This record gives sequence, structure tokens and C-alpha cells, in this order.
Amino acid sequence: IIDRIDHLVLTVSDISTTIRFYEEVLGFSAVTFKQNRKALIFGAQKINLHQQEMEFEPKASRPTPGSADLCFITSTPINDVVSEILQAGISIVEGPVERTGATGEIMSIYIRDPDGNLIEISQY
Amino acid sequence: IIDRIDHLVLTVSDISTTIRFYEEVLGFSAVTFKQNRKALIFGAQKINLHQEPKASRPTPGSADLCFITSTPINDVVSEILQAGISIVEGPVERTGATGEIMSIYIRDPDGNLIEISQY
Repeated sequence: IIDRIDHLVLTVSDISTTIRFYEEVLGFSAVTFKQNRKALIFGAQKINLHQQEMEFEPKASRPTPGSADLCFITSTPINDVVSEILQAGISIVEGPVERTGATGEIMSIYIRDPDGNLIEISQY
Repeated sequence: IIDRIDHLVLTVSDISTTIRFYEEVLGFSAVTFKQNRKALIFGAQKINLHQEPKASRPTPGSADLCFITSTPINDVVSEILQAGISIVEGPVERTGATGEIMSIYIRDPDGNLIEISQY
């Protein structure tokens, strides 16, 4: 019986650049575990980071920057989030638009991180 | 304020092969919605399957995911072996999002790395 996703690994070109984006835009918090590895903490989950040329094993069969397509749920009014994104100088790929969430309908806004990963920020 | 991951999209070579793996091994349940869209559900989250908009570089086998199980991890190891699935690594202690976990690693049909763990 699987309960939830605990974490996932993003392979990126530059960890510093990735960290700045997730902290400043999404509000995540960067930490260092296993002495020298980086992760981004949010809620009760996390995203571990692997930089190209120094990806820890085992890893995906085809580690690829910009191959992620993730949806994050926000408790912030989605229109306020839209405004926050524009004020941060981030381009809106699409949205706000209605989508199907895991447990119901959500309003989603899409942006991209430094590596091209698609980030869907949504409110139920 | 971001609360959690709701879902993510996996780009795969064959939806049917992918669904069978996640249903038979991980116990996920496949569903259809809207334009004959397919997804795998578990807990209060889901994984959408693509065989726009999307990732800048949709790539099969590029996922590295960790799922939490409430099933005794050693029983999970046995289930995996009985299913004829190769164990990449584990059981081994690893760092979870909120503490130590015991993890077992396997791969799905596309080569995605799947970490199944218990706190």
C-alpha cells in the first residue's frame, strides 16, 4: 500500500540557479543533507537536487534537465499567485485555467524553472 | 505558500505496459478522464501518463521518485522479488523528507528509478 510521494530528484545544470528560483519564487527552503547534497524542503516533502556531472547513484535511467512536469498545490488565492509570478518577472506559460486535480478540480497557472521543467501551481 | 505535490506527468513508451507495472506492483489504480486521458491514483495524489503544455524535454525514463508505504518494508522486498522485478539497491537507510527511511529501489518499464520506502 502506497500512501504518498515523499520526494523526487531533479537533475539540473546549476544547483545554485535552481535553488534561487525555488526559494524566491515558490518559497521553498534549501538544505544540505548527507554532508554535501542539496534539497528543497516544502510542506512535508522535498525535492533532492543532482547537478549534471555529479549525479548520485542510483538515479533515473536517463537523467535529463527540463524533463519534469510537476504540480504543486498552494493555499494562497490563485489570483494572488498569478500577481506574485508577474511581479517576479516570471513568464506565465498558460493559465489561470481549470484542470483536473488528483481529488477534484483545480485552477492552475504554469511557469518554467531554470532548466525548462514545467511547474503547475494550483489551488483546489 | 506551497502545501504539497498534487501530481506529476510521466512520459512513457507504452501506457498499457506502464499501467500494468504500477497496478500489479505498486498497487496503484488506473483511471480515465476527459480526452481519454490516463492516470494512476494512490493516496490523495496521482501520476498522469503521456505516451501541451509539457516539460521542455519530455523524456521516458527521466523520473526519479520516492513513494512512502505503510507495508512493512521487508514484506515489500519479498513482494517485489515474487513479482520477478530486479532490485537495484536496498533495503538501505536513506534520508526521507521528514526523517530516516528504509528504501528499496526498482525501475519501471521505462527505466524510471522508483524508491519505495518506509519511515
